Amino acid sequence: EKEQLFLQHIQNLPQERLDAIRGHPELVLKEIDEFTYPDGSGVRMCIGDVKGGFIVGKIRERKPKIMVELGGYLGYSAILFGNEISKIPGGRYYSLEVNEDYAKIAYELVKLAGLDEIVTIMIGKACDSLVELQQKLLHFQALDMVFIDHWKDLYVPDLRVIESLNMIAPGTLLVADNIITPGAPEYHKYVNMSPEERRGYQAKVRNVNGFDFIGRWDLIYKTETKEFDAVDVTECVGYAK
Repeated sequence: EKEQLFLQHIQNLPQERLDAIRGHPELVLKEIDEFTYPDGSGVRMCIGDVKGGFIVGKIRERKPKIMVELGGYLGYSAILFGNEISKIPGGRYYSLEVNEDYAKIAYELVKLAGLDEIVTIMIGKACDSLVELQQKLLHFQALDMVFIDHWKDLYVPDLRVIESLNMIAPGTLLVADNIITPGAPEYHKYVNMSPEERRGYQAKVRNVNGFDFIGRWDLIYKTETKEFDAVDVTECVGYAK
């Protein structure tokens, strides 16, 4: 709706502006950042300068070959992080977006930014796309980096899907947005739980995504909260006894 207005804006840009920004990720991000709706508001879910720079720093430091985003909206994150992923040989970025309308817009922006061969947008429920992605990757076991910024109540349910799919291993980094506002106490709690506390959590809390996505309790997590507005930075550092 409101999102279609932004797409229309991009599509009705002068040929000279499209030519100037095509294939240039930072320039495309700037067009998204500078757009204003009739009511004066901006495009939602643009990643801020400092936080973006923080997550980019992590990508540059750890050089994930496979980065997955739970969420995606209109392509901002996929363009910012996918651009860094494009610097890494073999790098792929997967954006798992449930709203099909949004994903169609993010696709156009990702394409305009020149990131189409690197960035795949998977449409549908995150847990379904994770199952599909794992199976596709099998035909290497774990994800290198996961960016989590969709609906707060699916943070733990989807993480448990990833764990159950064995896509978390030592070296895997989880970066979860909006921990404080509004934000996501349950996820913050889960990744700070010991392996035994999570053993019991999993037996007690049914996963809404499906019963057999129980999770994996024997993963050792080390979590740090960065404030700017806060993100949880969780590294899998080992397996429990």
